[PDB]
Amino acid sequence: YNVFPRTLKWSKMNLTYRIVNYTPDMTHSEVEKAFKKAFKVWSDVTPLNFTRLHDGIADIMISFGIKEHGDFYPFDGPSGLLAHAFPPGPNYGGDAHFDDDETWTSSSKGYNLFLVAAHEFGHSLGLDHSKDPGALMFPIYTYHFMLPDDDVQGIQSLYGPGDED
Amino acid sequence: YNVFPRTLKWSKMNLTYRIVNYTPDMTHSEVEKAFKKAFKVWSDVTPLNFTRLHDGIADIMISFGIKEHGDFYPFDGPSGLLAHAFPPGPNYGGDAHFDDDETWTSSSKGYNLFLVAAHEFGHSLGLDHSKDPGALMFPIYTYTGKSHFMLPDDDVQGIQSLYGPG
Ligand SMILES: C[C@]1(CS(=O)(=O)N2CCN(c3ncc(OCc4cccc(C#N)c4)cn3)CC2)NC(=O)NC1=O
Ligand SMILES: C[C@]1(CS(=O)(=O)N2CCN(c3ncc(OCc4cccc(C#N)c4)cn3)CC2)NC(=O)NC1=O
Ligand SMILES: [Ca+2]
Ligand SMILES: [Ca+2]
Ligand SMILES: [Ca+2]
Ligand SMILES: [Ca+2]
Ligand code: NA
Ligand code: NA
Ligand SMILES: [Zn+2]
Ligand SMILES: [Zn+2]
Ligand SMILES: [Zn+2]
Ligand SMILES: [Zn+2]
Repeated sequence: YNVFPRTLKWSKMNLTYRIVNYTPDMTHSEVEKAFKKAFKVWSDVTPLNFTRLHDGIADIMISFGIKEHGDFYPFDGPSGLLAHAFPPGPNYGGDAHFDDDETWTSSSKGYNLFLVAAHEFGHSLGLDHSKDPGALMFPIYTYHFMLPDDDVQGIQSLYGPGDED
Repeated sequence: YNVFPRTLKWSKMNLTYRIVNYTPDMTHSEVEKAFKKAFKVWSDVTPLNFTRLHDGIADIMISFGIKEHGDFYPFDGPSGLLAHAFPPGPNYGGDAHFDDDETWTSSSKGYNLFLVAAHEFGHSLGLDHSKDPGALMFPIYTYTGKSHFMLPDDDVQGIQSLYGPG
């Protein structure tokens, strides 16, 4: 027999993601670079591996959308809600949605897609919010990034450290 | 930091369920009898007790639906996904949804409701799938053709590992 796991997490270390569509604000390359970097934040401190799928069903389906876009968490136009992601699980579990009424950037302007995506993928992997004000998972946006210690401690609690050197 | 915490077992032994609606395929009496029996499988070998509520909120809300039916885990028409249930917890936790594009039966012409429900309630109580090929929680539907169902030992051991014996 098997009882359900203690915590919500992926039962496998090899995870796929798919960029379903793209924002007007950045090139395909810029969007791809930002998400690859944001996944690397987490894979660097765990045994998790992330591979991009161009089509088909991936574990973490990424999309840009506005207002009602197919779930119980409609977006709200510019500012306010920037994005959201669902905890590990089947179907919409793990998926990350970005509000395309925001201006997404690879820089300090608008909202940095990398930074917001890194926070989102924290959710996709099983982290909720932190009370550590320096944490990536501290639910307030601010802008060489290094994953703060609270976030490392949190993610490793779920997946272990993987290779430590 | 915080993780998403998972209620590994119900912290109370007395649980409620509500049959929110009913399949076209069986009488109300047949459906009530199937679910009652499905709960009895688990209460027979633990201290868990199940009470039926007719109105309002219950721990385990039972409903029949098709396609997209309120949780964004849509059903898929005849065959394939037959049903699903949520692990223990508040709100959706414990609830069991049955795809009414399936033919549900008291006997063998379609999917036996009692059998699938017993599996579902295993999930509602905190059991994942077993690798024991004879287990109720082994994820392939089979039908013995026997009037009596005996909960396989693997499932007994599993459920007892959370709630203990009766
Ligand atoms: C519900 C909501 C609202 S939301 O859509 O408004 N939301 C998303 C993005 N989020 C955020 N993103 C990046 C952050 O990094 C902080 C940081 C740490 C260290 C260095 C640097 C640097 N340099 C930055 C922090 N918080 C703010 C909250 N959506 C959701 O997914 N969570 C939610 O709270
Ligand atoms: C995801 C899915 C798919 S599903 O909807 O297709 N699914 C439900 C039902 N399930 C099943 N139900 C009854 C069983 O009893 C076995 C048994 C043992 C001993 C004697 C007799 C006898 N007589 C029977 C076995 N497996 C098969 C898988 N949904 C879900 O809740 N789990 C899932 O795998
Ligand atoms: Ca997913
Ligand atoms: Ca917004
Ligand atoms: Ca419930
Ligand atoms: Ca089906
Ligand atoms: Na935009
Ligand atoms: Na039916
Ligand atoms: Zn969404
Ligand atoms: Zn967040
Ligand atoms: Zn459902
Ligand atoms: Zn199952």
